[PDB]
Amino acid sequence: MAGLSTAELVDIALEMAEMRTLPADSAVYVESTDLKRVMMGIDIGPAELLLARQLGCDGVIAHHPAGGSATLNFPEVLTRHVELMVEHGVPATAARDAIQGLLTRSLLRAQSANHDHTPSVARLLEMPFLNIHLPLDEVGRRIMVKTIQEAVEPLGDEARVQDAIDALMTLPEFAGAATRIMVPVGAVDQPLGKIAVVHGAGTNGGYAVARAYFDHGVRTVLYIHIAPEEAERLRREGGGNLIVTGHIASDLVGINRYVQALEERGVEVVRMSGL
Amino acid sequence: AMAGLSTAELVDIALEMAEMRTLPADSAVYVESTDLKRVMMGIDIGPAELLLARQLGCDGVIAHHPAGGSATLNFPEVLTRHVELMVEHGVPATAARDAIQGLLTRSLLRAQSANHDHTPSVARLLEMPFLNIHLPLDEVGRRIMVKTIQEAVEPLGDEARVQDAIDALMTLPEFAGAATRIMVPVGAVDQPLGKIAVVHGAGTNGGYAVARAYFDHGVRTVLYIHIAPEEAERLRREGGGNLIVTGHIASDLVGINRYVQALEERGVEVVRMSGL
Amino acid sequence: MAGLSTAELVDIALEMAEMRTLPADSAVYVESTDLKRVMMGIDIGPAELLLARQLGCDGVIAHHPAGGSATLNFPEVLTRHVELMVEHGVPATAARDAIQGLLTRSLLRAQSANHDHTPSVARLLEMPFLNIHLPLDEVGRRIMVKTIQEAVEPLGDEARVQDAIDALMTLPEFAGAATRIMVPVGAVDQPLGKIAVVHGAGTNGGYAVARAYFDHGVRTVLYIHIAPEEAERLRREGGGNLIVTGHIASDLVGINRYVQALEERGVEVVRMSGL
Ligand SMILES: [Cl-]
Ligand SMILES: [Cl-]
Ligand SMILES: [Cl-]
Repeated sequence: MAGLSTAELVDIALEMAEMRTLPADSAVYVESTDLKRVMMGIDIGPAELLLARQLGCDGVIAHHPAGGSATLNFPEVLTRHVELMVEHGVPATAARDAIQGLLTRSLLRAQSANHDHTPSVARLLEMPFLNIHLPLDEVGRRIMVKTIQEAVEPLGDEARVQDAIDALMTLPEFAGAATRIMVPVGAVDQPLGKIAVVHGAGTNGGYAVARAYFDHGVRTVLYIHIAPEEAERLRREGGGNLIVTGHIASDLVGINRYVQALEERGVEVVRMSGL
Repeated sequence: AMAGLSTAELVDIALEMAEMRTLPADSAVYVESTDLKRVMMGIDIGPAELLLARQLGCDGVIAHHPAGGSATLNFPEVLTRHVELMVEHGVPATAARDAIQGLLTRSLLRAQSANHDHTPSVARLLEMPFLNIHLPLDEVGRRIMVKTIQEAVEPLGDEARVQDAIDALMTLPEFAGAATRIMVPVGAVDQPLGKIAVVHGAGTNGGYAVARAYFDHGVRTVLYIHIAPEEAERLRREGGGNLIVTGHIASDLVGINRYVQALEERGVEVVRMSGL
Repeated sequence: MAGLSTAELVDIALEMAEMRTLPADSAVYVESTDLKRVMMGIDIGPAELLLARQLGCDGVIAHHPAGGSATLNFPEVLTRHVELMVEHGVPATAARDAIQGLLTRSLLRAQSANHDHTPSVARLLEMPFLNIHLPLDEVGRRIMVKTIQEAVEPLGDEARVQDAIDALMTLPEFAGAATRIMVPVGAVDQPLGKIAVVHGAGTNGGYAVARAYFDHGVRTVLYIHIAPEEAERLRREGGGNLIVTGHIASDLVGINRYVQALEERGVEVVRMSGL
């Protein structure tokens, strides 16, 4: 089996996410036409690129934006929070107002980054390099939604926060994780009501997105991570439940589907940085 | 000429020096070994430092700061030491638990969100023996600093000032030789010292809530190795006590340098970097 | 030609900046008398030093403090904020008060750093290494001031924020940047009034310094970067316009003039970490 191109490594991820084009938080920094053995990690910086070269890897795949147009255009993906809220019955105006804080600060952080820092190291090393973020989190989102829905839907109004956690614990990524699923707002024994799986929108929606879901009929919100001071502000105010599943464990759901699709295409994947 | 040390032996030297009976949760062996003769030790060790250790031909790496794995995961279990330290200076066990509750809740949330296997995955791919020793060495440094201050300020009684504690600490080579200086961000050097609590070896500094628990239960002077600048400003605005901030690296070196000398006596060569 | 010493690499920067002593945010970590091929980047840590060795570079130059006396003594350059405020008509006592919190917080952060971390790696690698920060930022500050003033002085009271931005967009660093110039406080259609280009004072002045300019006859303040929460706190109070030019594009104004002078002396500069 011939090695894959970076264009093919992107296509495999878009096919499974059902996306027609690479989203703004993902980029090819260094192209290649023949990758047989790649190193894949969630967080890749210059030290990990030097590591891949010492291991003799053909190229590197990262999950998190590593710079370039992925770090620069990252705030373009945030509008996906609006789609998820509207999907769950939050009014479009309420949903758009809720992300305005996160968007304003994400644009300022994007302008401030040293975008060419990790790509310049990849170019100097001649190391094929790309990050795939939103397509893999979208895959993860879909699995997590289907897993919870199939378990909580026959329960109806009897479903509790514990039942969505039990459903997520049927996934090997959560079952085998070193981390635990937490409930920083609300409790395990509280009614579930409607659940919103908020993942695959770039970053968690923090306080303001969870508040807008709680105020518009969605009692339980699920994030993969939350800022501690944002968890505390929501917890003291109450009005709903927050499930926080765990950054790495949650990312590995869509990432493991991808690694499997690469291996079937005959690419060897060297797992590291959380894989 | 002596045989190399195992990673188990490096842990046991630190626990014995610290007078501990169990390995604290903020210290872990990521990649084991039975024979280490030349090691690189640094306060902060990440993937770049492991790559360096391979370039230098080092047998193993000793970090001070948690580098992931169970050290980063279970770091919040060490924070209960802040309770025991507060209780020793007269804070009731419930008021001490109340004061650490916020740092404990946020630390649990921070421990869950880390990429625990990042630096350990690098050490395994490099097949580089690697471990971190945090709380045991901080506990060694805490006792040295308590004894130095107490031996200097106790004969002084009520005449002892904040300055007398600082002069005592300046007789330690880590502080006498430090590039940084000991600071007093709350209170002043000319204030009465009263009772002092050395709040080192409990994982991280206590911040605002812990310093306030000590100030409210008859401990006029609190000592940290570091403080968040916003936590210092909140304490300074309220007043009613002195805070001594000794300097992160220089304070970590008090316990670390005793450990390094014990390894060198067991014939282990230590390559010093990242603050050592 | 012939290779340059670390002392001559520093002198070229101080001559350009029209300075007579070395700013405390700039230091030579590992000396040398003969550097013919150097690597230069805005951010240089241990991984970048390992890269320089793989590429066979003679030395490394950083922009940002990389430890040692540069990180330790960085707060000393913040007095430059007071000199710029006083030069734009801000009363000396108000200028001194405006920088007090940033100074107090910078002294605490300086005491907390692992100063010998990156310098210890440079020494173990025997890699000549230095950082040049304030001198290059001062060259960039002067170029930006001259560019803006030439464009807006003929407009007088009719000059707008847009006119200062249009002037900056004649510089190749801003015209070619991946980032855009932003106006987080006020707007491009607002009167410019007096402008203060606040660059070359170590770091931006945040809320407290921009408030002091606004309250003392300087309607427009320019920073290369601002903390997002600081921009939001300034925006809620209004008072004037804030132009935020972009960290890397602005740092490159002084850095490109410096590189040009090294190349004229025959030194090869390997650009990376933003250059
Ligand atoms: Cl997140
Ligand atoms: Cl600390
Ligand atoms: Cl800045």
